[PDB]
Amino acid sequence: NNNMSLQDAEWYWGDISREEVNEKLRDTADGTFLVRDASTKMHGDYTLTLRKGGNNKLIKIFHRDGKYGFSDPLTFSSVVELINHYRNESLAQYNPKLDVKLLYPVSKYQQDQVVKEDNIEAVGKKLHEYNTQFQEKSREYDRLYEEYTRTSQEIQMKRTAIEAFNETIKIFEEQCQTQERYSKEYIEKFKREGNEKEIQRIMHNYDKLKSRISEIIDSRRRLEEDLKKQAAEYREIDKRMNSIKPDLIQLRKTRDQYLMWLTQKGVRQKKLNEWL
Amino acid sequence: RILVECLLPNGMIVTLECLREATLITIKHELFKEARKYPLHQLLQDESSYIFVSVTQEAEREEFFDETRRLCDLRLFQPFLKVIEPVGNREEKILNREIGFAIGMPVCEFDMVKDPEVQDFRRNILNVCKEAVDLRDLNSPHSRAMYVYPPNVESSPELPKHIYNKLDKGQIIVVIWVIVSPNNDKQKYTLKINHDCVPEQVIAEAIRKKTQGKYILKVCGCDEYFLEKYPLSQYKYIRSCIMLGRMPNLMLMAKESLYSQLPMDCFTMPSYSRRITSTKSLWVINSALRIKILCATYVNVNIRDIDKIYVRTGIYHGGEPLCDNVNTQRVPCSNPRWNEWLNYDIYIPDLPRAARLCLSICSVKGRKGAKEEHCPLAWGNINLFDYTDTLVSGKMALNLWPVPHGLEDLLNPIGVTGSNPNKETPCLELEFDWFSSVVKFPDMSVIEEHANWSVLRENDKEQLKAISTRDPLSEITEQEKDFLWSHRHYCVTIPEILPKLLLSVKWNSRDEVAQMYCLVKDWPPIKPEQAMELLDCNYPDPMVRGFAVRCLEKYLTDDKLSQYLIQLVQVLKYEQYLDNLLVRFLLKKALTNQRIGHFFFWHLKSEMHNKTVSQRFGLLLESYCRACGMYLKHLNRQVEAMEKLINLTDILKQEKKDETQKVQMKFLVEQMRRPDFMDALQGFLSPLNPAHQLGNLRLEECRIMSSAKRPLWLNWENPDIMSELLFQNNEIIFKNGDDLRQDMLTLQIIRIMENIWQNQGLDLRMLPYGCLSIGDCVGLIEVVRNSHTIMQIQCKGGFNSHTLHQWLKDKNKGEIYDAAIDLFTRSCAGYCVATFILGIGDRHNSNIMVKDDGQLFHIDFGHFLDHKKKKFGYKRERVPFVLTQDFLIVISKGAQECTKTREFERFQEMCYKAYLAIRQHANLFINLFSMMLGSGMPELQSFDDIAYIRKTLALDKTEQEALEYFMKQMNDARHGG
Ligand SMILES: Cc1nc(NC(=O)N2CCC[C@H]2C(N)=O)sc1-c1ccnc(C(C)(C)C(F)(F)F)c1
Repeated sequence: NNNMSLQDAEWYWGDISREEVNEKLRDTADGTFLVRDASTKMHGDYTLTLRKGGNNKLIKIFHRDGKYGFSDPLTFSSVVELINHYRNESLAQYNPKLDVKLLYPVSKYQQDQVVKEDNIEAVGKKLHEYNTQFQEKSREYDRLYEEYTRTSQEIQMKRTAIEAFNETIKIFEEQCQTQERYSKEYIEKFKREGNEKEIQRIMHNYDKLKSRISEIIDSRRRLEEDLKKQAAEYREIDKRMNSIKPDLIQLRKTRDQYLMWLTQKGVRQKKLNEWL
Repeated sequence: RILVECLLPNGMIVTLECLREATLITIKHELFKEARKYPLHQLLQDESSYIFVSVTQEAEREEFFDETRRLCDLRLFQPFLKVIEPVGNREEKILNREIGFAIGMPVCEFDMVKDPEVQDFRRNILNVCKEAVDLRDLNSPHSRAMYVYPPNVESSPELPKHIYNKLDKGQIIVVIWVIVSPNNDKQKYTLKINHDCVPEQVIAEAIRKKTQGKYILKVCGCDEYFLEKYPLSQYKYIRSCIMLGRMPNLMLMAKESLYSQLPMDCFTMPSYSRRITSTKSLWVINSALRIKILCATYVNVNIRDIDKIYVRTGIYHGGEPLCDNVNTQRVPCSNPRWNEWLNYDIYIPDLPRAARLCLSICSVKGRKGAKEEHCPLAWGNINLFDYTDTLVSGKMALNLWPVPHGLEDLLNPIGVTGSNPNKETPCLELEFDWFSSVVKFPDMSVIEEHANWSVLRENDKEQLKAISTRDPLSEITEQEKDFLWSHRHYCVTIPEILPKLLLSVKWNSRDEVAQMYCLVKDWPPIKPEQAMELLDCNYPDPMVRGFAVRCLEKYLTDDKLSQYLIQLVQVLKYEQYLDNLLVRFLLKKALTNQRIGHFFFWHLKSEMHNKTVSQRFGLLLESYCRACGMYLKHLNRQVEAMEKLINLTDILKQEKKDETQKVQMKFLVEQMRRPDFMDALQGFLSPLNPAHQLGNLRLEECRIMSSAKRPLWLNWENPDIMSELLFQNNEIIFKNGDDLRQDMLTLQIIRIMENIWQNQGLDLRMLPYGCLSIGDCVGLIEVVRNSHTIMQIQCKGGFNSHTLHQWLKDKNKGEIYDAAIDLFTRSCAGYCVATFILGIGDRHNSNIMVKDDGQLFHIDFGHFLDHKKKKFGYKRERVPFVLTQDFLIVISKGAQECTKTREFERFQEMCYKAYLAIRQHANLFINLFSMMLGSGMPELQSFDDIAYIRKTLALDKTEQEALEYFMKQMNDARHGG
C-alpha cells in the first residue's frame, strides 16, 4: 500500500543537475536525501544523493531485468520500495561504513508551497515587483562595494604616509641630538669670548631646526586625524554592506522560486523575460 | 627649481635649491661650498666619506650609495637630505634598491617580518638560486648564451603529415642575409635544404654558396638565435613560415659579435644568508580534535539588523570536510564572546598531513517564521601542522579576511591560509589543546611500516578503464569508490587512473592514507598533462603533490612549460607552505631560461596588488631578481616604462574624463613630449615578447583609441638593422581599467585548441594574439596589422549582407581569391566551434575583425562561460552560433542559396571534426580551468562554473549523442539568423 508512483513521490525530484542537488543539500543534517535521474539520462538509473559527514554521498540505483537495488542481488520492485525500506533500515547493511538512515527527504512540495498566487496574471506583476527590488538592491550593493574597496585604498595610502612621517620625525630628532652634543658647547662654548657667532649662527640654526621638527610633527597629527575619521567611516560602510547582503540573498531565492514554479512550469512562455 | 634642506653631520641645516634632474653627485658637490659659510663648517670633511639619505614614498630609510641617480628618480617623501658616513656594503645596498624597484616593495620589509617560516624560505631558497646560477655557467660563454637566448623550438621533431606536404620532397627555401660590408651593405642568398638539417649545416652549406663553426644564425628582425642542435624545421619560426607559406629570412652573425654582448653576471649570497625537546609523534596521541573559541576582537555588524552571531568551523582536507562542521552558540551582536570548546569527531592520530581549519563569523537573521538567514562576515583558514611537521598548539590570534563578494557559502575552504596582514580587521582568538609536549607528524619511515602491518586476476578491467577515461569532474559514485579502492593494487596497470584512485581514499583514516603512500611511492610516471591535475586544490597531500612535480620535471618540455605558465603560477597559491617542491621546480626553470623567467616574473608581478598572496609572491620575486642576473636591469626598464603609462593614463581618467577627445589628444601629445617621460618610453624590450625590442616612440602615430575605456595606441620603431624583412613597427594597446586575466585564459585556450586541430589534420588557423596583464586591471594587447573589424568594413564599404564578401574579394582578386575564401572558411569554422565550447557571448560586428588575406579572428573576449546568465538568471544555459548571413555568403562564394551550397557542407563537416577533436581532449581543458579557480576571476570561482564546459562538450552523453547534440546547435542557429 505504501509503494506509490515514483513520479508522485515527494522526494524524487525528477531531472535535476548535480549542481542543483548541491544547493538544496547545503549545510543540512546527516540523513538529508533526494533522488533524481542519472546524469547519463538513460532512464532507469535514479542516482541517490545522501548527505553524510558533511559530504554529499552519491549512490546509484541499478535496474536490471525490471528490478532495483544497490548491489548485484537486486531485490526490490521499484525505487519507492527501495527508498522506503532504507527510510527505517540503516544503510550499514549495505555498507558497514555508511551508518545512516534516510531521515529528512527534500520534499518537492514542501518548498514549492512557499510560492503563492499561482494565477499567471498575479505572477507577472509579482515577479516584476521582485525583479525591480532585486535590481535596485544589486545596484545599491555595487555602489557601496566600490566605495568600500576604494576607501580601502585611501586607508592604505594614508597609513603608509604616516610611517614616512615617523621616519622623517625620527631622522630630524637624531640630528638635534648630535648638534647639541657636538656644536652646543665643545666648539662654540669653548669659543665664548665675545664672538657673536653663537648668538647669530648657532642660535639661528637651532631655532630653524626646531621649527622644522615641530611642523613635521604637526603634519603627522593632522594626518592621523584623517585616518581616524576614515577608519571609522571604513567600518561604517562595512556595516551597511553586511546588512544589505543578507537581505539581497533572500530576494534572489524568491524571484527564482516564482520563475521555477510559476513563469516556467505553470505557463511556459517566451514572455518570461518580458515580465522583467 | 626645488627647495631642499640638508642636515650636515655637524648638527647644521642648510637650505639649497636643486634642479629636479640634478644628480646626487652634483648636489653633494654643490652643497658643501654652501656649508663653508655656516658656523660649524670646520668639522666638515671632503665630499667622500659622506652619502645622502632620505625617506621614500614607500617610507624607507634608504641611503643612496649610487650617487649617479637624480632627484626625480629619488621619489623622496619630502625634499630633505641627510649626510652621513657610508656604512655597509655599497654594492649590496645598490642591488637591494634595484630589486625593490622591480618587485614594487622595499626589500627591507622582508627583513622586518618575524615569522620563522618567512625567514627560512629567504635563506633556504638561495641554494636553488646558486645551483641555477652555477649551471648556466657550466660551459661559458656557450652556456650563458642559451640562458639569454634559449632555443625557441617545439616539442615534436616530426612535422605533421599535413604540413610535411608543403615541402617539395621536404626541401625548405631559406633566405640567408650576410651583412659583412663595412658600409652596412646586406647580401642575400637563397638556399634549398632539408627540413631536418641542424643549423650548423645550414651555416656550413651557407658559406659554400657564398664561397666551433664561428657563426650563428639569427632571425632577421627579432633577435632569436638558432643555437641548439635541433632540426631546422623544429624551431617555431621556421615551422610557422611553412604554415604561412612565407619566405623564412635568417642572417649570419659571428659568435664573438654575440658573446660580447653577454655581460658577466655575478650572484652574491645576500647578507641575510650569512645571518644564522620531548617530541610525541601524532599517532601516539589519543584524543579528539577540540578547539576553543575565546572571543572576536571586533565585528562590523549592526545591532538592529543582526540578531546573533556565531563561529562556524570545520576540518577540511583540500576542499572536503574530514568530519561534521561545528558551530558556536549564538551570542548577541553587541558582545562577541564565546569561550567554548568546539569538539570534533576526528581522532587526532587520523588527522591528514594537509589538514586545515576553516572558520567563519556568520550572522543569523531569522526574525521571520522559521527561515534562518545566514550571511558570513569573515573567514580564515589555518594549517593544523607547522611547516616543520608540527601540530599547532597553545593560544593563537587570527585576523579574518573580507568575504569574497559573490561567495554565498558560509566557509571558504579554498581561500589562502594565514592571518590577514592588515591589523584593523576582525581578530578571532583561538586556543588549541596542549598535549604536554610538541606533536610532530610521523616521518615516512614509521608511516610505511604502519601500512605494511595493516596490509588474484580480475575480469573487470573494463570498469577500471571506463572510470580512468572519464572526465575529471564526472560523477563518482560510492559503489565505484569502493570498487576503485578495493582494486588499488591493480590500478598501476592503468597509471592515468591515479587521480580517481586518490579521491576514493578516505583521508580521515591513517590506515587508508598510509597505504596510499606506500602505493604512490611506486606509481609509474604519468603524462605531464595528467600530472598537472594533481596540483589543483583537490589534492593537497605533500606526497601526492611531490609525485606530480617529479612527473613535471622529467617530462615537461620548456615549450609546454611556457604554454602552461599561467596555470602553474596559480597552483602556487594552493601550496600551504612557502617552501615546496613546486616553487623550487619553477624557480629552477625561470633561472635557466630567460624566456620563462620573463613571464614568470610578469605573472607574479601582476598579482602583487592582491594582499592574499602579496607576501609569498613578493618573497619569490626577490629570490628570482637576486639571481636573475643581468636581466634585472632590463626588467627595471620595463617596469619603469609601464609606470609612466599608468600614471599618464590615470590623469586622463580622474582628471580628463569629460573634455573633448581633441583636448585629450593634444594634452596627451604634450605629456609624451616631455623628455622625462620620453626617455622612459624608449629603448626597452617589449613585455609581451622579450625578443622584440622597442626603439624610438612615434609621437605622430600614438593616439587615444576611442573605445569604451579609451585605451592607448603606441607606435615603436623596430631598432633592428634588418627590421624591414619582419615587421617595421610595434603597435601596442595599453589598457588601464579592464581586467585582462580572462582574455589571457581565453587566448591561451584558443592556442591550445588550434594546436590540437593541426595535429588532427584540420588546418583551422586561429590567431591568438598577444595579451598580458601587467598589474591590476591594466595590461598590454598586441595589435594585428592590416586587419579590420566587421563594423569598419561595412561602414567603410557602405549595409548589404554582401558588403563583407565584396570587400574580401577586392583585397585579393584573381587566382588568390580561392585561397582567401578557404582561409575565411577554415578560420571562421575554428571560431564558431571555439566561441561555442567556451560560451563566449556578445560577439557582434565590433569584436569580430578580419584580415586582408581573408583570415578571421575574434577580439575583446572578457567574460567567458555564461557569467551574463549567472547574474541575471536566464534558467537554462548555453549560447547559439554567430554564423550570420554575411559569413555564409562569403563561405559559399557569394552564392544566393547560402544554406545548402556544396562548399557549405564541407564547412559543416569540418565544424563537426573540430568539435569532436576538442571533445576527445576535454580532460586537458577541464584541468586548465580547474587550476584557475583561486585566481579570483569573477566568472570562475567553483566547480559549478567549470561544469558549463561539461555541457557544451556534452561530456556525460556518448560520442554519437554529443555529435548529434552539436548538429542540433548548428542547425538551430544556422536558420535562426
Ligand atoms: C588586435 C587588435 N588590432 C586592432 N587594430 C588593427 O589591427 N588595425 C590595423 C590598421 C589599423 C587598425 C585598424 N582597426 O584598422 S585592435 C585590436 C584589439 C584587440 C583586443 N582588444 C581590442 C579593444 C578594441 C577591445 C581594445 F582593448 F583595444 F579597446 C582591440
